[PDB]
Amino acid sequence: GQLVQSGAELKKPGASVKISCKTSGYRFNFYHINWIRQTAGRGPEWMGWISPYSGDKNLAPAFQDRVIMTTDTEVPVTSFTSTGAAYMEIRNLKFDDTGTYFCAKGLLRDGSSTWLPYLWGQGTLLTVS
Amino acid sequence: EKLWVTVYYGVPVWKDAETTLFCASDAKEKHNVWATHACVPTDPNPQEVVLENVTEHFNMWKNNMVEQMQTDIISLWDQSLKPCVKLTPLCVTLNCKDVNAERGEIKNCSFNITTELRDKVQKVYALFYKLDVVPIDNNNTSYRLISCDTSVITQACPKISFEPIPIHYCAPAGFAILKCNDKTFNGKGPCKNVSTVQCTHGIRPVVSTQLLLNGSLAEEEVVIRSDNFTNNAKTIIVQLKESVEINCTRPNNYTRKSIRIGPGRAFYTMGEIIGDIRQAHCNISRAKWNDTLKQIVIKLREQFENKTIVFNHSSGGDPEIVMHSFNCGGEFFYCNSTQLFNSTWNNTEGNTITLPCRIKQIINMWQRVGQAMYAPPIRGQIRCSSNITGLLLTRDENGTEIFRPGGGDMRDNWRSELYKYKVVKIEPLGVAPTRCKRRGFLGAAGSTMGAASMTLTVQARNLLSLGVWGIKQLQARVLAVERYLRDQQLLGIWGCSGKLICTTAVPWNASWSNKSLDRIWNNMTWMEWEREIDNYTSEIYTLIEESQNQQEKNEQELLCL
Amino acid sequence: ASMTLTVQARNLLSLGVWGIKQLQARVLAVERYLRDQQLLGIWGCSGKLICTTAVPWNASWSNKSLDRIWNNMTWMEWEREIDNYTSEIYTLIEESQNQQEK
Amino acid sequence: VERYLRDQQLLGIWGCSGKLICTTAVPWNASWSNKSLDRIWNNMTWMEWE
Amino acid sequence: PQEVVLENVTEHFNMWKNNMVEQMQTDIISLWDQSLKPCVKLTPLCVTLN
Amino acid sequence: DIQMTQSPSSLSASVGDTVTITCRARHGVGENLNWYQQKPGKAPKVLIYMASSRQSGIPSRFRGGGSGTEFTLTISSLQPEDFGTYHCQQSYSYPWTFGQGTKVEIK
Amino acid sequence: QVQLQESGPGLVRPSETLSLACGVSYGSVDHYYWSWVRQPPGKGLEWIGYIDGYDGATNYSPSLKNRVTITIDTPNQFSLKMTSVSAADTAVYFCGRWNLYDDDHAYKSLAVWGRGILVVVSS
Ligand SMILES: *[C@@H]1O[C@H](CO)[C@@H](O[C@@H]2O[C@H](CO)[C@@H](O[C@@H]3O[C@H](CO)[C@@H](O)[C@H](O[C@H]4O[C@H](CO)[C@@H](O)[C@H](O)[C@@H]4O[C@H]4O[C@H](CO)[C@@H](O)[C@H](O)[C@@H]4O)[C@@H]3O)[C@H](O)[C@H]2NC(C)=O)[C@H](O)[C@H]1NC(C)=O
Ligand SMILES: *[C@@H]1O[C@H](CO)[C@@H](O[C@@H]2O[C@H](CO)[C@@H](O[C@@H]3O[C@H](CO[C@H]4O[C@H](CO)[C@@H](O)[C@H](O)[C@@H]4O)[C@@H](O)[C@H](O[C@H]4O[C@H](CO)[C@@H](O)[C@H](O)[C@@H]4O)[C@@H]3O)[C@H](O)[C@H]2NC(C)=O)[C@H](O)[C@H]1NC(C)=O
Ligand SMILES: *[C@@H]1O[C@H](CO[C@@H]2O[C@@H](C)[C@@H](O)[C@@H](O)[C@@H]2O)[C@@H](O[C@@H]2O[C@H](CO)[C@@H](O)[C@H](O)[C@H]2NC(C)=O)[C@H](O)[C@H]1NC(C)=O
Ligand SMILES: *[C@@H]1O[C@H](CO)[C@@H](O[C@@H]2O[C@H](CO)[C@@H](O)[C@H](O)[C@H]2NC(C)=O)[C@H](O)[C@H]1NC(C)=O
Ligand SMILES: *[C@@H]1O[C@H](CO)[C@@H](O[C@@H]2O[C@H](CO)[C@@H](O)[C@H](O)[C@H]2NC(C)=O)[C@H](O)[C@H]1NC(C)=O
Ligand SMILES: *[C@@H]1O[C@H](CO)[C@@H](O)[C@H](O)[C@H]1NC(C)=O
Ligand SMILES: *[C@@H]1O[C@H](CO)[C@@H](O)[C@H](O)[C@H]1NC(C)=O
Ligand SMILES: *[C@@H]1O[C@H](CO)[C@@H](O)[C@H](O)[C@H]1NC(C)=O
Ligand SMILES: *[C@@H]1O[C@H](CO)[C@@H](O)[C@H](O)[C@H]1NC(C)=O
Ligand SMILES: *[C@@H]1O[C@H](CO)[C@@H](O)[C@H](O)[C@H]1NC(C)=O
Ligand SMILES: *[C@@H]1O[C@H](CO)[C@@H](O)[C@H](O)[C@H]1NC(C)=O
Ligand SMILES: *[C@@H]1O[C@H](CO)[C@@H](O)[C@H](O)[C@H]1NC(C)=O
Ligand SMILES: *[C@@H]1O[C@H](CO)[C@@H](O)[C@H](O)[C@H]1NC(C)=O
Ligand SMILES: *[C@@H]1O[C@H](CO)[C@@H](O)[C@H](O)[C@H]1NC(C)=O
Ligand SMILES: *[C@@H]1O[C@H](CO)[C@@H](O)[C@H](O)[C@H]1NC(C)=O
Ligand SMILES: *[C@@H]1O[C@H](CO)[C@@H](O)[C@H](O)[C@H]1NC(C)=O
Ligand SMILES: *[C@@H]1O[C@H](CO)[C@@H](O)[C@H](O)[C@H]1NC(C)=O
Ligand SMILES: *[C@@H]1O[C@H](CO)[C@@H](O)[C@H](O)[C@H]1NC(C)=O
Repeated sequence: GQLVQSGAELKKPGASVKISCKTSGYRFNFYHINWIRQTAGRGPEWMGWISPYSGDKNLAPAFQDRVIMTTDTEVPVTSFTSTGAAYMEIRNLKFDDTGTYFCAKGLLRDGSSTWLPYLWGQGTLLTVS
Repeated sequence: EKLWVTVYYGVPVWKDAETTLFCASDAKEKHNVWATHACVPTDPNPQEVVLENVTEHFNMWKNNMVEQMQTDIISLWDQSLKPCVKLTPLCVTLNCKDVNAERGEIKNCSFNITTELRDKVQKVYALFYKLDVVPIDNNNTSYRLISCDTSVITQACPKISFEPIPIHYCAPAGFAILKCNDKTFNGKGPCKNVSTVQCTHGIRPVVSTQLLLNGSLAEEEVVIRSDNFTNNAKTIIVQLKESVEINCTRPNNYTRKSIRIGPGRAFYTMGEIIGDIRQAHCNISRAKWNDTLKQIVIKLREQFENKTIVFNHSSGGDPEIVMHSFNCGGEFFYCNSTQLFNSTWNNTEGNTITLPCRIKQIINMWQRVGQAMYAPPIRGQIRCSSNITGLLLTRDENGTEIFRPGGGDMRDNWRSELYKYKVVKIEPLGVAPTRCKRRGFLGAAGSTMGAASMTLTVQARNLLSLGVWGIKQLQARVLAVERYLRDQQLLGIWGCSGKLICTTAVPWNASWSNKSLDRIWNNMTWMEWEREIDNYTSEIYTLIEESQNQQEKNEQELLCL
Repeated sequence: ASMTLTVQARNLLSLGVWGIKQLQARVLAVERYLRDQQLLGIWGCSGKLICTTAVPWNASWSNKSLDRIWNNMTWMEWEREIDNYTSEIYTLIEESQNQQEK
Repeated sequence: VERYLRDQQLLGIWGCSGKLICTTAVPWNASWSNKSLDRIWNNMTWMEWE
Repeated sequence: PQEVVLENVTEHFNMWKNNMVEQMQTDIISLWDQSLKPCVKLTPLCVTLN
Repeated sequence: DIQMTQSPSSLSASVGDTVTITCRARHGVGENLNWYQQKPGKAPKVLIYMASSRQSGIPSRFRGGGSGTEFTLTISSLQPEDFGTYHCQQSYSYPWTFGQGTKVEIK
Repeated sequence: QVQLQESGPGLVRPSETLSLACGVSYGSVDHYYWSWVRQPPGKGLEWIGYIDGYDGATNYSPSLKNRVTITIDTPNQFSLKMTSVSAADTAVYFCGRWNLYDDDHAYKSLAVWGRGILVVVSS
């Protein structure tokens, strides 16, 4: 499995950005896509969970207004593998939002720990200035 | 932490398989060529269970239902024709004269028929089509039946109707039929929206060449299907978005006469033609045909690069091979189909395309020799008014691709309807580790192993348990019973016959799968699990037989003492 | 009558006009027996002549005491009285018992 | 198939569907065979007994 | 022949709707046709007799 | 006239392997396709009759089949004696045309 | 075993008639389809035509029907007469026996072949 993110971007304060995350090597609709922020000045903190199967969303209270998550449908390549993508639109960038955003494939289809991220991407740098 | 083997019966896992399917229809006719008494009534409830989280690999070009349908279609035709008069004496030389109107198309032939009664040799006159009589000598007034020299011609019983009636194929016990619901499914590859059905939708067994009639329309656009597609040697099946109305007519009326052959049997032929001689022909709207080719060319351009597309007609030859064929009304029509595939697209001869047609009575059907059918003359004007629904194209060098009307054999029409169906064998026995020692059918097939065992009952409830077709169905039932009993004997030797989930006391070997239970009961589906340990299945089962049982049976014998 | 279930149980088993008809009759008898055994196996009664399930009796099926059921009535009369409700009872047995007990 | 199911039916009714050796509650009647267990088990073959 | 008399059993019979009659008639016709089928067909005898 | 093609037009294989030659019709012929083996400088002899029916005297190594327009000839356990040009012929309808032929060289 | 042998001129002019005979050794012209098939060098084979040994009935490929006549001469020999033979007609000509009776090994395949006579059209 592999998670691929778009390249780094420089944005002015007040601008919005939409960060894509493409998937391959596993079934896109079987696992959650987890968006997590690596804060340059504070450390990692959670942004949100999106389920491509049903569209269910779970945003952290801090980001309930800031984050809009969408997904496309999967396109199968084999019986156990498909490719796909998910998108996260972040509004109202401030200087405090500079950092690296990661997407990750969810650990399990069932069980108490389905939500946890397991296969992480490389991370996309967002610079605000 | 120590894990134990558990046997689950009714596991929603399947393998590709080739079997014999059941025939179902809407009971609503009698004396139909399709012998509807050999098929059962359908269930008004279509079933149709959507398989969530299941993507399956469909291949219309390897679909055994097509071969089964072709075999059944041939069998029904042979069964329908078997109890009919054979034209044994009609091999005599025929003295023919042309009928003056179709100049020379219909011949007035005088001939001498002997009978089994042998009261007299009788001289009769009859009308035949040019395609049925072959000149047997340099003399231009001697002719013989086209099929006489190779076989005895069997006359179709006039009571037999050739009208196509929808036929549904239904899964036998032990198997399931999957249907691909992807709107743009190309006939080969993964399908992401798969449902399980008991019976297919109705299939009209329309026998035609080059152009598909009636059938079903594409949901969104014209779809062009083939196997390798780059290979010239593949049939290209074009399913249209919208049908094109084709109005075929046989304007001649004729009259029908009976010439007795023997007790209770007669040859039915044409007597005198009433009215003018007018050519049989088909009318296809020109603008609609324009749109059909425009859409087909657009779809062809997407796969063959932006090359020039040329549609050519067939070469000259026997009309049964190179001309369009259909049989509406109980008459057999052959049309030229050359005013349709004569255009260059690269990148007004009226508003109606009128194709000439010819009528033939001796048909060598199903691409066979040694057998032939004589269609008795119908006595009226024959109207068709059918829907053209899809084309069969073939491909044959200065930057131009040449396409021609054509096809393989009748199986190419069945694929046109059967491209979305697959037949699979269900393998209800699965084995998995657990912690302790001693919706609908396939609804959880795409779900994880956990929460999919709670529906094993369904796979256990459903799925299990002098004519030639009757004997073949009897063999199918015996094989299904034997299969069920093989599963029950496997559970017996394992001591599992009394319940769906049987817990054993043989430890799980980490060499089979060195994974935690969360990695097994969650995350994976039953198919993925059965595949993961497929290479060890025969080993695992042996230990289930050898562990616990045998050792346990011996232990059981000494507990009384 | 419930003490003679085995007597009836033992009689469920055992190319011309008669050959094929006899073969069809034998296969159909096998299918009938196997279907009953499959229903019992789902219910978990395949090894039992009489088995008690977890499904309570609904008074709407028959508002009668056991003396009103086990005496006076024949098995024919009993099957007639609950014929219109028979399909409901089987559903509950599959819906409950093993489906949850497992 | 018919023979296998007849044997399985007989074992199912007796109460012996899962066993090769099955013990019942029916006492042995001396009128069937008035012999000690050693005279039977260590002398006769299964065919002579049957 | 077995023959077990059923105590306390009264059963409605109707000889005029008995499927056994239709089946026996079908079987007798089928057997007669199968028996006569592999025999001589007298087709050459449709001649005038003096 | 029904036009016939064949593929590959040039084939080679070592002794003991298994090879397939595919004969293709423009129009379906049912099962009425014959297969022949031609030795250089000699007339051909027939190997397979109605698509799958093998001639007596030809070992079971020669198998074949198919229906409609696409037919195959399979030669198992290829021998030095199998060197030559293979041909396919339609008997369904007149003229009984032939394919261009496949040359099989043994290495 | 029936054996066949082609006989005739090896060289024919571009404008004259080609005449090939096919003799039968251990047999005669029985009620089978006796036929001729052409094989140009480097090409596959094409049917010329056949004559049914039962009667005088013949059949020829439509593209050659107006130039080739196949007849039976002696009870043990039949022949192909092809008029107006062109340079393109240089080929190996084979005669043979085509089986049509189903109950034999061959149902429909040229079963008996001759040895083949190579005919060159030249001046
Ligand atoms: C008891 O045992 C003895 C010892 O084995 C038996 O003897 C064998 O008999 C068989 C039968 O003839 C014989 O096999 C033939 O050997 C010939 C050797 O030259 C082969 O030429 C011949 O092949 C032809 O016939 C086969 C059978 O039809 C075909 O499969 C094969 O393709 C050949 O067919 C050609 O000829 C037929 C003629 O009918 C023709 O239709 C075809 O078109 C084709 O032209 C056989 O293989 C063995 O050789 C004998 N063995 C020995 C050691 O001599 C004996 O037959 C047995 N006793 C009895 C009473 O049956
Ligand atoms: C097709 O495949 C997808 C995944 O590939 C399946 O979707 C998953 O479905 C499961 C079951 O619904 C989801 O599991 C989660 O279960 C939680 C509680 O149950 C689990 O945990 C308890 C205790 O921890 C265990 O006892 C129990 O056995 C389970 O392990 C829920 O609380 C979760 O709730 C979340 O989703 C629901 C859905 O509406 C929301 O209402 C909640 O707010 C919350 O967001 C959850 O249901 C699993 O997370 C799903 N995965 C994905 C990626 O969506 C489909 O079910 C499957 N289709 C079919 C037909 O089986
Ligand atoms: C849960 O499954 C995913 C998906 O892969 C499945 O499980 C694998 C163990 C293997 O059996 C695959 O065929 C299955 O499809 C596992 O995560 C990765 O999955 C890819 C395939 O998509 C596989 O090639 C990688 O090696 C796996 N990588 C890692 C680092 O594990 C995952 O591990 C499975 N188990 C969990 C989450 O517990
Ligand atoms: C997947 O296929 C199912 C059919 O099995 C589709 O569900 C049908 O959708 C149509 C939409 O008009 C409804 O009328 C049917 O009643 C539905 N049938 C069932 C059984 O649910 C489903 O929409 C398809 N999904 C896709 C293509 O994404
Ligand atoms: C076909 O030929 C038969 C006989 O050759 C024609 O029948 C004749 O029809 C005329 C009509 O006036 C009668 O007078 C004759 O007595 C008939 N002769 C016989 C022998 O029946 C018949 O009409 C011709 N039919 C067609 C369509 O040309
Ligand atoms: C019978 O018909 C044939 C075919 O036309 C003819 O050759 C023959 O002379 C006729 N015989 C009589 C007696 O009419
Ligand atoms: C043909 O198309 C018309 C379009 O209105 C439709 O009503 C008709 O039912 C179709 N007929 C068949 C046989 O599909
Ligand atoms: C398709 O045809 C080409 C023709 O060259 C061939 O090379 C290729 O292998 C074929 N592919 C398949 C999948 O049959
Ligand atoms: C056939 O008969 C019908 C009867 O209505 C008539 O209208 C029609 O014109 C006739 N056919 C010809 C070719 O005259
Ligand atoms: C077909 O079109 C022609 C155009 O001349 C017309 O005369 C004929 O009647 C039409 N046929 C039918 C069956 O509508
Ligand atoms: C075909 O006939 C129908 C009536 O049966 C008519 O409505 C339609 O317009 C005709 N179409 C053509 C193309 O002649
Ligand atoms: C194929 O099309 C070309 C023109 O592109 C034409 O000359 C040729 O005759 C056509 N083929 C046939 C068999 O008519
Ligand atoms: C189809 O019609 C064209 C009109 O020119 C004609 O040349 C051709 O021979 C016809 N084909 C057949 C097979 O009748
Ligand atoms: C193809 O169409 C053109 C234009 O109408 C016409 O001249 C030509 O004869 C047609 N070809 C055939 C084979 O009918
Ligand atoms: C489409 O049909 C119309 C009918 O008038 C005609 O003028 C036009 O040339 C045709 N075009 C094509 C591309 O076939
Ligand atoms: C099982 O066998 C298949 C070939 O049938 C092979 O590809 C696969 O790797 C094998 N798996 C194991 C675990 O040995
Ligand atoms: C006994 O059966 C009869 C049958 O008519 C019924 O009327 C009566 O109420 C029944 N008695 C009991 C106790 O169920
Ligand atoms: C036919 O039988 C009659 C006696 O009824 C006899 O007179 C006559 O000669 C017979 N015919 C022949 C041809 O022998």
